[PDB]
Amino acid sequence: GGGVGVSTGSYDNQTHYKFLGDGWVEITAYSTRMVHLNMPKSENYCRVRVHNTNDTGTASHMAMDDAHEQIWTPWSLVDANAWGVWFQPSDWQYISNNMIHINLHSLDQELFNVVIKTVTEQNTGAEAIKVYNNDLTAAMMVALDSNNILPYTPAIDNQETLGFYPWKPTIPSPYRYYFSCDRNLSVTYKDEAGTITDTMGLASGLNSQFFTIENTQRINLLRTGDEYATGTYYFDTEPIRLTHTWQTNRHLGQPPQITELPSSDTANATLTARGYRSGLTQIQGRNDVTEATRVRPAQVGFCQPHDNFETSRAGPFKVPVVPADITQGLDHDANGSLRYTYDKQHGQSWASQNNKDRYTWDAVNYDSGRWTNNCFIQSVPFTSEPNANQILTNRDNLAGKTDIHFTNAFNSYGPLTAFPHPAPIYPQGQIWDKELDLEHKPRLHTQAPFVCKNNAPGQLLVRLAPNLTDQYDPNSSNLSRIVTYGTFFWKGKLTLKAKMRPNATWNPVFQISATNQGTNDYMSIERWLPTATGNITNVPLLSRPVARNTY
Amino acid sequence: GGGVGVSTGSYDNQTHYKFLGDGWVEITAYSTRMVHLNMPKSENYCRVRVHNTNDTGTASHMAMDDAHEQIWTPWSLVDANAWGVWFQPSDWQYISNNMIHINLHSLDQELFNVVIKTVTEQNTGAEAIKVYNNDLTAAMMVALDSNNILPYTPAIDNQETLGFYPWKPTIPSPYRYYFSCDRNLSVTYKDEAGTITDTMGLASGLNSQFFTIENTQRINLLRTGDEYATGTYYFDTEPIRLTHTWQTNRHLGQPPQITELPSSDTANATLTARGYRSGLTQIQGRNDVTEATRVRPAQVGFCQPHDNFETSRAGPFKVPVVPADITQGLDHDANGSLRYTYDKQHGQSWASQNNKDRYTWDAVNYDSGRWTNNCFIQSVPFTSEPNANQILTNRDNLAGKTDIHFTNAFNSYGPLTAFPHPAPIYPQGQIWDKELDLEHKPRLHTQAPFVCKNNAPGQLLVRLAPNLTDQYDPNSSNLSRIVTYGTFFWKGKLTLKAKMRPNATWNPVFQISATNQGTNDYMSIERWLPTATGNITNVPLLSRPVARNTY
Amino acid sequence: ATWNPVFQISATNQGTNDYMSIERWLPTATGNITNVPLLSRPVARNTY
Amino acid sequence: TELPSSDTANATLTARGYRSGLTQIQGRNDVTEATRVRPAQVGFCQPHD
Amino acid sequence: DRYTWDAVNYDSGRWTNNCFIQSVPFTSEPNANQILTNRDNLAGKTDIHFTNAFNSYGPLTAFPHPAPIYPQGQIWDKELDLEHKPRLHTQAPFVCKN
Amino acid sequence: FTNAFNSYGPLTAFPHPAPIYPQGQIWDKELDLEHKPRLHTQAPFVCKN
Amino acid sequence: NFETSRAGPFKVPVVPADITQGLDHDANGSLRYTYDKQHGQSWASQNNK
Amino acid sequence: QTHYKFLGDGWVEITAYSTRMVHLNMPKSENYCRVRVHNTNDTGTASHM
Repeated sequence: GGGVGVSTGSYDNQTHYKFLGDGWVEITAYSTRMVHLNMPKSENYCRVRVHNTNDTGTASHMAMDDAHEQIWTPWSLVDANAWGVWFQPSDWQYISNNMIHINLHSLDQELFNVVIKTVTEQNTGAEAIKVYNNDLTAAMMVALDSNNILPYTPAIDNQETLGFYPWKPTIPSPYRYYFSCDRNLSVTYKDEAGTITDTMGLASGLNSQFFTIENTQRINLLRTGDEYATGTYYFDTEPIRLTHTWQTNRHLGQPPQITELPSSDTANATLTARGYRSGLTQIQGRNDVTEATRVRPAQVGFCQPHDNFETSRAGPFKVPVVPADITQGLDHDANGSLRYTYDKQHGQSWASQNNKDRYTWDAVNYDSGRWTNNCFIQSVPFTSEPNANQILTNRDNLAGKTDIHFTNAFNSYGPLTAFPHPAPIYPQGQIWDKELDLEHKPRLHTQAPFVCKNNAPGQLLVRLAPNLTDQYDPNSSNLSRIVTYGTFFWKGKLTLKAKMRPNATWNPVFQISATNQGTNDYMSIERWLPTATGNITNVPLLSRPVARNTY
Repeated sequence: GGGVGVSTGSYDNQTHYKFLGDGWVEITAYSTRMVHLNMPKSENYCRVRVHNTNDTGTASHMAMDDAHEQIWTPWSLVDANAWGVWFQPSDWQYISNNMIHINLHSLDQELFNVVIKTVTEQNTGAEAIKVYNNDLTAAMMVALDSNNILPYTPAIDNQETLGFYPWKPTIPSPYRYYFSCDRNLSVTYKDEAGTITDTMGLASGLNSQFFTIENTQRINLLRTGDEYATGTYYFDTEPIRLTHTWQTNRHLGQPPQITELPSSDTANATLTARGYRSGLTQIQGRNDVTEATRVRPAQVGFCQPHDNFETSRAGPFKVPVVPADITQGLDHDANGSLRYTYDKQHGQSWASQNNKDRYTWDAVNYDSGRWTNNCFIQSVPFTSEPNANQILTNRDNLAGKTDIHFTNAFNSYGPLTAFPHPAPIYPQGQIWDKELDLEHKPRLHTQAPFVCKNNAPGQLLVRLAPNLTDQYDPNSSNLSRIVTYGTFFWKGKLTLKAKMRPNATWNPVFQISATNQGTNDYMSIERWLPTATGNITNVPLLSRPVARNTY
Repeated sequence: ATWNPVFQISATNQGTNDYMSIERWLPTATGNITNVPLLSRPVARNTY
Repeated sequence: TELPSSDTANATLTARGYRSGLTQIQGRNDVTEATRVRPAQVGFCQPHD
Repeated sequence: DRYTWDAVNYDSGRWTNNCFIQSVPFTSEPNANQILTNRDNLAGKTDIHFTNAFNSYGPLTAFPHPAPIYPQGQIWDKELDLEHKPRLHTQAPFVCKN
Repeated sequence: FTNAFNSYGPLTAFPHPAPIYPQGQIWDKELDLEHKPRLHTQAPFVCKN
Repeated sequence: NFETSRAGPFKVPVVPADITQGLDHDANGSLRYTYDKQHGQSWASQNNK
Repeated sequence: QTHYKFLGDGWVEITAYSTRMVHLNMPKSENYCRVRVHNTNDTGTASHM
């Protein structure tokens, strides 16, 4: 049944575990939120452009160019995709510690207890008071995109996904998508004589796509007694591994054989002289086998062009860089460490006066990192003790430029390269992503662990059907309408598959553990606890605590 | 089920295609709108007349006479008939390009989510604020005319049909129909001494028809939980052809045989001398066969009296002229090119300051056009090189009048005449029409491609049942009542039949294609895209891109 | 699914110099014929 | 931030210092349309001739 | 008769002159020494620039499969018998698997 | 430049290297990483699972 | 080329390919084995490997 | 001539027939030959590689 005065759904946020057999777990995560929806600020679609004359007009500022072209819509999307939505911090600890790999299974979603209210103002004498009252006949439009016709638009990009706190209400992300303006921009250094083109092109007859929610899809009209239920969507994806790899290229294979065991705990072991050592190496003209030059099964990780900007018709952009360990060289960019900026709803702390809170995610998987300053290329024919001209060192200048070194432009990717798939991030991390429709596809998307093979889960779009006053002129440029807002509950169920880790190691494994307050380490428990006034903060948890044997 | 707080319908505007077999397509077009209905400005029927003393009082202004007699009704009609309602511009492109002929099949309609609200004013001190609130007990009257008892009154005539934009709300057209006043008016030229009768007659006992919605039809009363559904109406109509004909009367049949192929690409071919040529001609006393005078199977298109005004009892009116190609003579009227005037809702642009936007539709089907200035009649017995007195040329004066020429009054229509049926127009075009009840019927209606053979689809009439105050005097001349307005959704489904075009031609066919902005051609894509502020414009698309072989 | 009209391959009148001028797909007086590359993939697509 | 007033006017965005997003650049607090993280590289530079 | 086929798929193109590499640690408004610009000389050679020898292909790279050409285009091709095979042949849209 | 230059791309095809009768390795185990090399260098055969 | 992760500097592998008439072994990644009498060598050889 | 057929929703079977008259000449040599082209003129001068 249903109707006004009868609630159409229930609130379940709790997470469940079930053991299907040996090592297997079915993780069923419920999540529910109250969502606050405002009447759209314009009833009609708009094609708008941002263009920076101030930033890009001055020389050398290219990196900050924001210029693009977008289609603004009245619709808003409820985006359930982040890790921080589905799990509470302890459930993330329990999973990160105990399980080798995890995989997505199904997703369900529902909307219920729709409530639309209207606002009037009185009496305007002294100070106005705003009176709130229901419209029982009003409705809310709801459209799900099953076929992914519309441009796929993850909200986590801007951190607009549903809030991470069950008890706080949350808001939708207004739906919008790109349009093709064909920007032109020119390259300069800090102080340079000349001009900068900095122009944007006219609309393209070939490339112009304009989509409309109403034309594209079926819209459900939900009044207070109505409820909407998405069917069960089943993921097809590859599981991801929850245990990090420590094992470098130089740790692969059989170690050399030591001559004899050391006498005392301080003493170092010794090896057969490199001249007489037996092994396999690709160096020519020298009779040696040494731990550095011996042949390894594959390359682990690879050098990458870093802080390079490639420019197609759209404009300059930094190409992605696969997340890899930061070596002791501390250099973040060459290894592609992610850096998030996020608000109080998703993170930060309610005590913080700053507008946003920022965190750099330094990758685990210590095997694939690259120290940039210590990488070097050596001349052929090979020689021990190269003179300066026989070795390519990072300290030298490239093209006569001081701060540009070969490791900037150098690219090692090849058939022999192996790297681990990067890791999920509990708050602020993206759970899944849609695969690009191109024929030749990337081996991984950079931000998202899971990539739906065929068809991604559909986007869920909502808006308030307009409430019109007595006077409505369809030809009028301006539209007067009744101030209106609404609220509704969103409930969803995400099922997962995971497998317990075996532990064969003698020694204790590393684990995620809370720590007493008063010591400054990252895990101090005060940060997961409320304050006196209720200010709460939610910070990224390390993932993949447990080591793994690569080879 | 149903009730307050439970929505009675769904919103589907999308268009579907299905392939029934070889070449056949079933096009199912859904369309949906939000409709804004105001309480009628008078509760009772009225018989009113407009009579121009100012326009027609002065001499020679006859063409602008507006005088008529009409029955004004409180009811309003929801009129779904235009092409611009059902299809989006791309769906019109896809159909116009790929299909030879299309035909109507069925029509469905529904009304749901009725919402009635009332308006009060307070406190009138400082500035008044208008408070809006529901009447859950109020109802809306809905009457469909299945039997076409009432005068058939297409709203597109005045461009009052439902708006062409799915996301913008739209308004009904107030229902009204003609009544017979028997006007009298006299003919004068620009400055002339005399008087003009310019009178209108008394009501006629023979000809007076006064219809009332309540007496005529069954009315459904719809409250907020109620919904109304029209049955399925099935068209009986003849399909229309979507491919234009280029083939003139002089392109019919077998060409003459050339003597020999030309030597070079510049050289013209030569034909057997006209004295010796073999053929068939109706000219007498001359031994010739020439491409102009040879006999053709039929006349393609025909000369027409153009800008003639015939006057029955009602008054002077211009008789219609079948749409035909405009020849290189550019003359629009002789070939009957349609000219539309329409508003922002149906067209125009929201940026335009003008009240209306006007477009002249120049007919495709290049075969049937008539250059007026170059048509001529020649004396009998026929002669080559006629002296001035043997030929009737358009340049000569008729009846001693300078600008009146024989091509004005000349009428070629005969048994041998063949012409193509004119073409649909995506915005502003009328889909169907009802056939006149006269015994001897026209071969085509001029504006509408489809004409329902027996019984046209019914007219859908709606009004708000009156809300009365506490004081109601049935004998009072004036009626006070509660200010009331309402909104509801209209949804309809139009199924079509169409057939894919075969292409036997070597060369590429002409097609409707978008074009880059910045060039001024009619198809520049900017015109189908929103502006920054949301201003959108919708302009007529060419139809029948593909050529066809007449004979 | 797009509102606006899609781009299409279309012949064009002779006398304008654009690549699609129809004269190029038609024979000459002496029969000389020319066949030139046609654009492919006229219709835009949504990558992501 | 808001819809533009007239068809000529350009829209404006949240200041790059305060913008929320994801980028791989280090040591700078910004999010700008050029440096933000994208799912994959589309096309690639190539040794040519 | 000669014709240059300019690829459609406007997404994957590269303007060469405007591609640049920037030094680490990153900085806004790089001075000349912090940025690698196409205009500079490589190995002291005038017309040789880094974009000539630079190769971006990596795991993150996605590109569309090129397009057929109505006259003069090759319909199919045979796949090389090598063990490790190219992801696409350049001229031919279709490549027979076996 | 041939020292640091890397031509590997989508168009690249190469034969799988060859076994060596004495001193050659018959098989090898595949690394447990998610994204795996197309071949191990020394060993002709690589056990899938 | 020698790339260095946390473990230390190491030469990255190079797929075996033909040595061209340029005789250059390293660029084409030609394998070089060192082995003892048990697996090879000769029992007459005085050398260790 | 070329034919089209619609197998269902959205699917088309395109069947293209083509036919030609072919003109074959007696081969200019009855036996196999192993021939080489070598440019002394083009490649002899510098830079023409």
